[PDB]
Amino acid sequence: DIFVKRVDGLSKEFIKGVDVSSIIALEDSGVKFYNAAGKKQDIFKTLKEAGINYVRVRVWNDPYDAKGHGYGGGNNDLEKAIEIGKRATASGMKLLVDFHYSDFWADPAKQRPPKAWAKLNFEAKKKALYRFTKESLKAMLKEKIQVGMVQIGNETNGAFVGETDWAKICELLNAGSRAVRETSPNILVVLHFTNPETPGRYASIAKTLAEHKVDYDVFASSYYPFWHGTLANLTSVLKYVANTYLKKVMVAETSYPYTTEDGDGHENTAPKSSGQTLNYPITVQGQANAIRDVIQAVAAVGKPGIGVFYWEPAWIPVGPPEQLKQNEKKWEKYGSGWASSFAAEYDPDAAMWHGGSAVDNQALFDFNGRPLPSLNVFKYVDTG
Amino acid sequence: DIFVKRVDGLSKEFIKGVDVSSIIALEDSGVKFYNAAGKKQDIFKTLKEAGINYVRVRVWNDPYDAKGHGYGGGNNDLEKAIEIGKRATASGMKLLVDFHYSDFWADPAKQRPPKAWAKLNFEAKKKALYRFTKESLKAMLKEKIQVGMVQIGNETNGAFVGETDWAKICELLNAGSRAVRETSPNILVVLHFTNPETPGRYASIAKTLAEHKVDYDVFASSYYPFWHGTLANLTSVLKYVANTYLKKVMVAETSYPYTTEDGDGHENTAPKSSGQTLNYPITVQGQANAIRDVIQAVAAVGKPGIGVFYWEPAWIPVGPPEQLKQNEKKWEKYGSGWASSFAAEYDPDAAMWHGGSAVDNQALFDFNGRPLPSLNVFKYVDTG
Amino acid sequence: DIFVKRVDGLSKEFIKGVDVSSIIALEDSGVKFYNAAGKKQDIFKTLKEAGINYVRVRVWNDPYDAKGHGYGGGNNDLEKAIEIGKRATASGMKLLVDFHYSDFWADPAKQRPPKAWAKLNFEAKKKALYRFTKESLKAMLKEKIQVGMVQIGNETNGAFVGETDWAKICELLNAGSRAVRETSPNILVVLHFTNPETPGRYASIAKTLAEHKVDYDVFASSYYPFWHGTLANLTSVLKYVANTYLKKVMVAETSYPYTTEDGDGHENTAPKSSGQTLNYPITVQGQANAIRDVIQAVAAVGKPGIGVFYWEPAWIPVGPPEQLKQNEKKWEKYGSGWASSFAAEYDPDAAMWHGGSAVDNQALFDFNGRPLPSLNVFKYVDTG
Ligand SMILES: [Ca+2]
Ligand SMILES: [Ca+2]
Ligand SMILES: [Ca+2]
Repeated sequence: DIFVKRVDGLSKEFIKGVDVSSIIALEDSGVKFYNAAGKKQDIFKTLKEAGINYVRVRVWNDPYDAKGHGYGGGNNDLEKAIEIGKRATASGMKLLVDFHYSDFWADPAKQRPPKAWAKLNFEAKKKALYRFTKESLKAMLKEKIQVGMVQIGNETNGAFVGETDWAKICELLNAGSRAVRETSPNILVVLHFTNPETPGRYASIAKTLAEHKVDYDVFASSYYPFWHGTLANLTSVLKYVANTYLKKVMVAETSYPYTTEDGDGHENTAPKSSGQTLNYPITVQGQANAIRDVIQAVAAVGKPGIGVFYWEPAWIPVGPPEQLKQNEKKWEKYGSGWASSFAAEYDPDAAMWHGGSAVDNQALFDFNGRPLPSLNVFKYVDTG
Repeated sequence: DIFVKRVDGLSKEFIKGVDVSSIIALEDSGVKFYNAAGKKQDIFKTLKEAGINYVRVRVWNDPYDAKGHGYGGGNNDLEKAIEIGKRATASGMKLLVDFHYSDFWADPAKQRPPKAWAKLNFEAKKKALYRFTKESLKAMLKEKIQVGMVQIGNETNGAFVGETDWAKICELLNAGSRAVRETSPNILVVLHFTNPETPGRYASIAKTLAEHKVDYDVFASSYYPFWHGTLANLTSVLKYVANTYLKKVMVAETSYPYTTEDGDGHENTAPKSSGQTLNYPITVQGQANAIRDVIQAVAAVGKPGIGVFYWEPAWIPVGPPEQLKQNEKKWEKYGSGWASSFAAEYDPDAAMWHGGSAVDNQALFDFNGRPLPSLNVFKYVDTG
Repeated sequence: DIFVKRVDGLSKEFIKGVDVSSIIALEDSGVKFYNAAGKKQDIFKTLKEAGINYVRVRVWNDPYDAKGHGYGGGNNDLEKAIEIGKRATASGMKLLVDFHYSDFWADPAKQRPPKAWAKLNFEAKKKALYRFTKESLKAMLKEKIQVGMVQIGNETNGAFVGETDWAKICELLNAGSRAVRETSPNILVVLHFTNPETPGRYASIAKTLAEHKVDYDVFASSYYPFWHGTLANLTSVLKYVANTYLKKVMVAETSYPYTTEDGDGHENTAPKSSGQTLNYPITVQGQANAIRDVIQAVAAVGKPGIGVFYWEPAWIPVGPPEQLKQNEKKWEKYGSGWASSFAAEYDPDAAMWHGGSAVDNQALFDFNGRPLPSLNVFKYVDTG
């Protein structure tokens, strides 16, 4: 059904990853994932057979409310990251721990401190970050999970644990790096930023990190093709950082839609008519070719370009769109949606738009759990 | 009811035109047009009387799905254009053939190649574009349609038939230009770009067209007053091109609302609270002054500024807003909407928002076919 | 409940003001205001006790339609301002008269001339602005009202009473200033602009005002923190104007939401996920810390910073949100909301969105009329 062009220069070690952080709560809500034949098959088995060497997991320090009701988004905590890393190691895939350093979503607008860290001074907030990182990674490695990468923040574009000063922000990053660097010399320290379209942003960030002597190994970028610029920019800006500051580069989040349809009753973020550059048809091929070309752009940077991660490759519907009341009840109980009512105290946007998945049409599996043909793009970049 | 300030510098042959491409789908759906007295009258009779010398038609190569179902938007093909061009030529009106070179709406965001050309290579695309242009213009000429202009694309702001490369785009542009130039030395070659407000865009576009040696006679702009900036800009950016690159200039699309109301039950594009600069009142007089002032801005270029086309002056409601279900039938069955469901395969936006006209409140005819007093702006710009 | 950080630089006569222009229509809709103990108490008493020293009122020349149906927004006229100002002076508060010189909302996009002045020529409009200012302030001053401040226009960013030409704008500004100057030497002539984030804007405006010899005393800015940029911009740009042209600076409108929730059934204007910079929590404390921070940004200007006015601190709901049909009647028949259907003739945005309050979550009073802790920010800015 799907054919994609061969990407030139892919290493054998090129990181073909997926962030499946929603898996547990989907599974806690009775989602079932099959294979191409229609037989039940663990998503991580299917993922292996498709060529994926890596899994990315988000960790929130307390993604739950006062009475324990979960904020949503898969209620991603250490326990779920430990399960996912266990499941990922069994299937022969290395892990990336995306520490939000927040009790819920961290983006460029929302980089809130955890509730526990809210009342602390900059000095004490610095040591909790260090301890949280250290202790969390330590329990992970006790459960023999292969971590090749740890991320100090998610889209820390000018904010990080409540701080807007780059000087305070850099000091916080080095605390995470120190924990990582003490846990193992061979866990790469990843830094995550988005909006690569904005002119000069990635050059200025990289300077500011160098001027404030942050120890990082990978400068990572979100490149969602509908919001984050031309493919050429990605390669060029990523090249600058790697070539000028002798760092590695990779893409931490990409995704493209395969259907205009919604599978759960909660509006999905793309396609949309006004705010998004849609250069690839909204079909399963167009999806696959965007994943291909993002892999090419990272590759075209050079030996610096080391990988691409897809983001939520299976936030599939917990139920058909008609069964919304039933779906809502699942979303609230197990946080199988993007957010739940219980996040309204912590994330303003959740109060208004609590619900299900906004990415069920940008997943690489179909609404009923069987894999789409676009999931085979991670093999096809080496072949064609 | 309405008066307007005279425009100085209007040539006897100044192009006072309207793009009435919805007429056939509206007529097939039961919409009927009248005169000011109130008796039934063909829109081209009324239009001729109002002083219009030109009609503009859009041509999509196959504006239909596989089973023959129209994409909507008037289901505009060669056949509907030939009808319109004959009807126009009967009423003393020259025709402008706007080739989208797509199977649906072509805009800066969407320049999807025709389904047949989608699987072609660059060299074949270039050959088909020539042939389609030559054959299509030939059929019209055989029917003795008087064609004065042909557009090679619609708002080709850095896209054209699936191409984002200005070298490749100009090559494709020249293909059409050749067919026009072979058919007659007396059919002007219009090139259509939009967003005049953006600083430097029309100057850089014109430069690329000279560097890559494109043959065009007219540099056309879209100027909807709510989206595209000052009247002074339009005149200056169109003048620069005219005197620097020795080309003529015109406005190919302009519209303004006369009511805030919706007449068909599909949300209208303007007026809007957030995104639009509405400097004229949303009244029939406000409409008329907007048009007059866009006619003056073009005439303020001088002898290069050759005309103003109003876009969809008569996309009037196929049924009252309370007859929506009956309207949905006509919208789908006859293409009397902006897009039907059958475009969801080609246009992502159609699946989300299929339905009727969003420019019914910007028409120079009222909801029930009777010409508005603003239709005489084309008359009054000379008398005063 | 709430604490705030003290502000250094704070005169004894620093202006701690509120725009309570919605009060009569809300009171005319049975909205009732209480104290902190649940005991009915005039809003102006509670306002006085909270540290507030100033009230701002908005004057529309005819906030009503043809048949006397009020446009909305508090149906604010000279009579309502004389009531509000009277009640202001009784509770020890000086007044600011914001003249929109429009029959409804005056903003950067909408600066419509009053209906009576709409058919007038430029010169007649200058006398009419002058008489209106003179006679309106004369009636006020005959009722004991202490006017310390008169504002000529509301956010006159390139448009004022119908004119988009800075030359004609300035002449009109000098018309009102004269009548204030002719009313009393001590009343302060305020000029009001918004979007300070845009680079160059306030410095540009300030030259034009000086180059065209406008008599003003205060350069006033709108600073809503979710749309208008950094606090350092506010201080910088206000500093520059005040130090470069020897004027005074102040913030005339600022506000921040205390709840995600709506109280009256009409969508509120912030918080919003899609397009705003919310850097304070959507809680009463975050509200309080925002107001403090805009006081410190004005304070940081120097002695030029003369105060900050909170906007509509009490546009609380007429009735709980489920009571929508019953609410509409009050909004429509008392102008208890931002606009009513009768305004659709004058302001297009009213046709689409006529209704109730979009600031009810940004009020310093709760949904049931009791003060919120943040209303005491004006006390705590000197204490801590
Ligand atoms: Ca969904
Ligand atoms: Ca409509
Ligand atoms: Ca409301």
